[PDB]
Amino acid sequence: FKTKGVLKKRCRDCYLVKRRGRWFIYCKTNPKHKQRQM
Amino acid sequence: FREVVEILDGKTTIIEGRITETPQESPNPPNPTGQCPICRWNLKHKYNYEDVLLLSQFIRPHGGMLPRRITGLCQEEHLKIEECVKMAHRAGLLPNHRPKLPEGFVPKSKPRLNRYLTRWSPRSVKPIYNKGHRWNKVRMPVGSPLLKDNVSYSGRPLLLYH
Amino acid sequence: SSFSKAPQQWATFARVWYLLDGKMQPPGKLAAMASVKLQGLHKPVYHQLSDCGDHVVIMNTRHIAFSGNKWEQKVYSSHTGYPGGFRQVTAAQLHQKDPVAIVKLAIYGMLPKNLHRRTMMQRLHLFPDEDIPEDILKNLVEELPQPRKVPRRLDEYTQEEIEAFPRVWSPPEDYRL
Amino acid sequence: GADNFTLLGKPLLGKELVRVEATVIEKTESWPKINMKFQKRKNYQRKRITVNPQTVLRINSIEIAPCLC
Amino acid sequence: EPWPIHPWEPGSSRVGLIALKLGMMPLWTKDGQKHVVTLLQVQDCHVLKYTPKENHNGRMAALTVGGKTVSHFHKSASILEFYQELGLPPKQKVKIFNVTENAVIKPGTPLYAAHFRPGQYVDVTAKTIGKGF
Amino acid sequence: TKPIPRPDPVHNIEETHDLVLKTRLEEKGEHLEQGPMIEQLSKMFFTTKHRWYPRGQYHRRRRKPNPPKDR
Amino acid sequence: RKLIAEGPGETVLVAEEEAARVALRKLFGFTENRRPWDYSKP
Amino acid sequence: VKCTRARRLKKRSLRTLWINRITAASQEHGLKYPAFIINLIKCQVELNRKVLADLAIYEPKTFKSLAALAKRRREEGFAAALGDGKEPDGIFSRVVQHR
RNA sequence: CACAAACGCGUCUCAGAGAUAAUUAAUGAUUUAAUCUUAACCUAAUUAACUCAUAAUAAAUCCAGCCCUAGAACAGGGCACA
Ligand code: FES
Ligand SMILES: [K+]
Ligand SMILES: [Mg+2]
Ligand SMILES: [Mg+2]
Ligand SMILES: [Mg+2]
Ligand SMILES: [Mg+2]
Ligand SMILES: [Zn+2]
Repeated sequence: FKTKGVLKKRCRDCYLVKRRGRWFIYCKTNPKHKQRQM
Repeated sequence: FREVVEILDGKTTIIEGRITETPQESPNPPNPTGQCPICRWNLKHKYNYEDVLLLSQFIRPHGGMLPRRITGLCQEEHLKIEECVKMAHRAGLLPNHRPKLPEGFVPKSKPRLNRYLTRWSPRSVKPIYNKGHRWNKVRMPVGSPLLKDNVSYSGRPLLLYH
Repeated sequence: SSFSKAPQQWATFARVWYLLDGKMQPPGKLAAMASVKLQGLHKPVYHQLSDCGDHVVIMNTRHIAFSGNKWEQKVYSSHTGYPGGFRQVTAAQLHQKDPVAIVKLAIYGMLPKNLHRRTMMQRLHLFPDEDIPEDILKNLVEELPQPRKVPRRLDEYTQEEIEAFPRVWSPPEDYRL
Repeated sequence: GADNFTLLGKPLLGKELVRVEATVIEKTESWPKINMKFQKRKNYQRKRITVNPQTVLRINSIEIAPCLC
Repeated sequence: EPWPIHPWEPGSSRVGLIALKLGMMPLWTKDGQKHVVTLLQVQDCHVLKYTPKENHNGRMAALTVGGKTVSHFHKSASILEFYQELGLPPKQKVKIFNVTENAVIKPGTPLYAAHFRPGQYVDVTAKTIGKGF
Repeated sequence: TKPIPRPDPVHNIEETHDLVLKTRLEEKGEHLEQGPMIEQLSKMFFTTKHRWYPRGQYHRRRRKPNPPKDR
Repeated sequence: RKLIAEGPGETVLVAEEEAARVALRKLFGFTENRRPWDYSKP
Repeated sequence: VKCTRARRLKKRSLRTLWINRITAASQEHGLKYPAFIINLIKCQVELNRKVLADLAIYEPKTFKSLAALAKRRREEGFAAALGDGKEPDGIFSRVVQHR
């Protein structure tokens, strides 16, 4: 993951999802796109 | 209402849909010229999470909520109804709208803690270890801001954060 | 009342036992009325110097209903004194260990902070469930009303009520629930 | 009022309805009361003794007339 | 006329003893290693009184065991009177043992060092050597 | 109203030890130490234990022997 | 089945005697609500 | 110095004590203190809090009537607001002016 | 190690259950797809604290004197056969 402030989609396959009270950027093709709102 | 039946009869699978008779809307609404069902019956700003008889007509048999397209509710009211259903389930009401799982009911757990007006979910809130003094106080939310427009007979504003 | 001097004073300053149910009642609203009875703020003969005070018996304290998400957010903290002895316990954890700790602490913080607080806390009787010794039961006088009206679940509504409430909308016949 | 009835005024009862009589007993002076004002590190002290005249009354009888509309 | 004896069950606890520490001896095993053993002697051991489960802890019953015999002339009136009813000489030290309901022993039953079989692991509780201030 | 519970200590108040010897008014007493005595009284009157201890000569002497009485 | 007096007390026996005390005061016309003694000039 | 300051506070403390007694005796009849006072003044009954406390303790029957009077007056005030406002003043709400 | 003891460099012993954070997975609705869910029910893999099972303590009211591996004083354990 990568703890960041603002979430942006690096590729078109990234999908937003709200889990545990925070928004997570989960990506299937590229695991390096995983981002976590602080 | 329509239901799907799947039958296995000797390596042959048959899938068919059957139509079940559906209850209809009541004949005379007080406000026939309304658009959305909530404001058609003068229920605008007059329901809360306690009103099970209202929230039980916009939910699926397994606890889910029907889409806004089918019901016809306005966007402003649909979010309020959605919030109330979430609060109703956490409050312990609506016991017959849970999915049936015979294997999971036997291993009982810690007794359920009674709660109501829970804005968030039980598994997504962290303890407030450092509350703070009065000039910077971390207030525990109660209820939802979407229900701050409800009629107040007392006249005092509802205390959402306490 | 034409009573004699001795029995007249005894009747005026009598002690009265109250019963207060706690089935799905917030501890704060349970403590607000319990605090008044312990101090004697309901007697028109009230005075701090006088020892006026009434016993309060609270039953079903395991079924209290904290409003909102306070079961996981509110924390009760204490220090044992020794270094590294600062313990913070969540509201859910404390109620799981000591059933009557939540109600007792709420009342213990609402009474006046003088030295009479220790004296008037001894008159408070707490029980996790409806298991009260016969001695305490024979002392009761009246039961205080519940401060919060308990809402009823869907299965508790009678069929007459279900038919009485109008059907707001007419779902289409072809939709699958 | 009495045991079985009570009369309210708006805001006073008429003189023809209830008569109250009192008798003066003692016309004395109160005990010496002390009034002192003090301010820190400014050398300001004011001590004065007040003797307030007092009067003691004895209420003898209270009568209610039977005239009531 | 002893109390009835029940068969062993899982999770059951037995009754300990009160013994006297004699000294130490060296002991050797068949692999050549050397071990030091402490000689504990049971002089006079008798169960004194039995406490019901709900009056001691609420989970396990309590069995009382006395120590070695001491003189009557240096004990309290209540202590001497208590032993007179049982019919035993006064004991030095008295300890409380937590025993399950299936291993209760009638008070006054003597106990011997054969209560422990070799190969078992046991605990020891006693006041250590006091070195003062 | 409920009937008067007249014979509640019916046998406790008047108990005959035997029909051959006169009844004995032997009030057995233990005279517990100051420790166990206070905790027995505090539990009896539903109070604390700090007020049952006596006080020093200074506080005892300064109490007014003849307090004013009204009525 | 008509109430004429009522009295408190520490115990039932003491309270019952006080109930008779109140009954006698009402019967003898010597209650605490009685008309105050007249002292006006005859 | 403490004697004079406490003398000033003596009047405040006794006033606070009376309000607690009035509230205690008013809650016994199911009426809060704020409703018991304003709805009694509207009846032109000028009784200070000192004598109301005494009536609460030594006059249980009379204090009930005053509490009954306040509740009746309060229920009349809500009736006028609920109506069009053109309702004639209530039988207990009529104002009598001495002149 | 010139006391009958103290001492290390010598010898002995050292533990079960619950519970979690990030994170991972199942079922599934708002959005009849999908989707670990500040959506519900049930359920799974999972840091350390922490809590507890459990173990220790346990007899009200002989006590002058002497002894003691008990001890500053005060207390405590012995003084029937020794
Ligand atoms: S359109 Fe009126 S409330 Fe929905
Ligand atoms: K989603
Ligand atoms: Mg030593
Ligand atoms: Mg799906
Ligand atoms: Mg423990
Ligand atoms: Mg000794
Ligand atoms: Zn991506």
